[PDB]
Amino acid sequence: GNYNYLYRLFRKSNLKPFERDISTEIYQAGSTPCNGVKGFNCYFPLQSYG
Amino acid sequence: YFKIYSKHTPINLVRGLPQGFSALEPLVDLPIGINITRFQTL
Amino acid sequence: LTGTGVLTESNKKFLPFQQFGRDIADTTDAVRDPQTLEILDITPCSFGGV
Ligand SMILES: *[C@@H]1O[C@H](CO)[C@@H](O)[C@H](O)[C@H]1NC(C)=O
Repeated sequence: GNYNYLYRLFRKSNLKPFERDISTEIYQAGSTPCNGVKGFNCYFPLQSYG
Repeated sequence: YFKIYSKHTPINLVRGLPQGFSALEPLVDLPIGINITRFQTL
Repeated sequence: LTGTGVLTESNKKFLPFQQFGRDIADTTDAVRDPQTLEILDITPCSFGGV
């Protein structure tokens, strides 16, 4: 499993043309706040290719 | 694309701007390609 | 920037950022040669009704 390639599965807003976002900010995929700590409906923005 | 314009003019007013016309000539088209929203001078 | 016309010496002066000059219809009236920094007028060669 070559997990060296990743993609931004989760993002809050659509990108502008020729935009790069290397920000390591967590996403809140539920009503429950994450506040930078993983948990329930709190997943990493970048997911590795299997 | 980050484009620079400029114009150098000899002035002799002590405090404020003069009144007149002077167009600005482009110098550098700098290819940075980054998000810019808040800047700070020196 | 291809085209067709008569190339003659130019009396106009181009500022250093200027590379070509467009007329009202935005056809290249005067051009700057990329090898020798000299300005050339492009007069379209004669047309008329027969
Ligand atoms: C090559 O082109 C430059 C313009 O970018 C000019 O200044 C130079 O004289 C030219 N050299 C020759 C050998 O044609």
